[PDB]
Amino acid sequence: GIYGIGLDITELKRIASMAGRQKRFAERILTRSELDQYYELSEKRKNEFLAGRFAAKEAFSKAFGTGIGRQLSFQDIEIRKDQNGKPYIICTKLSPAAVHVSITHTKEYAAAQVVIERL
Amino acid sequence: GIYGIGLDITELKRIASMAGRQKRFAERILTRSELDQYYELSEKRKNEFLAGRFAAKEAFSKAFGTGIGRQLSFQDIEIRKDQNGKPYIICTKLSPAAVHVSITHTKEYAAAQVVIERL
Amino acid sequence: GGIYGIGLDITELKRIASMAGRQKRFAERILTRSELDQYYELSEKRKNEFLAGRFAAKEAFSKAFGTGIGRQLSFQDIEIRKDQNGKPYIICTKLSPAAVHVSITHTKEYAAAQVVIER
Ligand SMILES: [Cl-]
Ligand SMILES: [Cl-]
Ligand SMILES: [Cl-]
Ligand SMILES: [Cl-]
Ligand SMILES: [Cl-]
Ligand SMILES: [Cl-]
Ligand SMILES: [Cl-]
Ligand SMILES: [Cl-]
Ligand SMILES: [Cl-]
Ligand SMILES: [Cl-]
Ligand SMILES: [Cl-]
Ligand code: NA
Ligand code: NA
Ligand code: NA
Ligand code: NA
Ligand code: NA
Repeated sequence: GIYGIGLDITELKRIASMAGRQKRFAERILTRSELDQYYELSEKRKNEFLAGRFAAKEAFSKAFGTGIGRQLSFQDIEIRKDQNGKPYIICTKLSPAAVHVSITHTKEYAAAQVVIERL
Repeated sequence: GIYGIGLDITELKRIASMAGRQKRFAERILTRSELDQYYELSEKRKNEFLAGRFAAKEAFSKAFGTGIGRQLSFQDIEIRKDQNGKPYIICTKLSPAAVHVSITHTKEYAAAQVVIERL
Repeated sequence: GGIYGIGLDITELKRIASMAGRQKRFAERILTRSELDQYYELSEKRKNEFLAGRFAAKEAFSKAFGTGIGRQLSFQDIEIRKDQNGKPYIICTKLSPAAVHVSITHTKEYAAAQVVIER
């Protein structure tokens, strides 16, 4: 059946606020593979990419039922796109077959939802 | 399998407007237990809490298929938090095990989604 | 059983208006003949809300389908119909005999939708 579901909406402006006000924010949210892509983007695209990843990982953590913390790190979750451009999640704590995700954007927001199934 | 799904996004300012214009708005949306929690919150927190509950119950009513009205009241739905802080719904019209919810917020919005499974 | 894919979309009403104004028969491109009949019956404001909602639903469906809108799936391959209570449901014959669930929501400035396709 369904193990859990998660939804997150993130304001891009906030991601810009949290980002600069640190100096380690993007690197804490993104994995090595994600960072490789992130560093090639323009300032504008970087914010959209980071906001999208942040939302997807937050949604995943909610579906997981614990949120980000001691039981689950942003580094434990990686978003990729298949050959059709569809995002999917790989998480070292469960089978990718049990996970579904969707990501969307508007000028000012990034949002994502995740559904985890019990196999 | 899946019986129904529901999504809702609610503008905090609209909630605050209705709460100011309407008599007993919080009392109409919240159960006794939620009201007890609501009344211990600051003015700002109250609006966020209320908007989140409203979004969650709206989402639930859409998944249930009846919407809020004669067949289902806001009073028939209660959101609780487990030991990890994860929200879950209690509605005696169905088993708690068949329901899954997720709630999110931004500065100006509250949003929620629900998935009800057939057991 | 099991979930085939999920999709989420948030669309800015102002952007739909911006696209509908500067473009050809934008509404005609997004909507099927039956949706158009419903569309033409609405006021200027309602048309924008209706179009944004249907657009969000088709985008969300395209994301659950896993390809997005394009060569593999057209806006015209997806139809949002209304049941006896005026609530939306999706018909996509291009989709194997699977079950499709959809939920649409609105705020003053946005339209949003989510879809779950079960295999
Ligand atoms: Cl946010
Ligand atoms: Cl990738
Ligand atoms: Cl997606
Ligand atoms: Cl926007
Ligand atoms: Cl549904
Ligand atoms: Cl609203
Ligand atoms: Cl009591
Ligand atoms: Cl949640
Ligand atoms: Cl906001
Ligand atoms: Cl948009
Ligand atoms: Cl439906
Ligand atoms: Na890192
Ligand atoms: Na709303
Ligand atoms: Na947020
Ligand atoms: Na959008
Ligand atoms: Na529905």
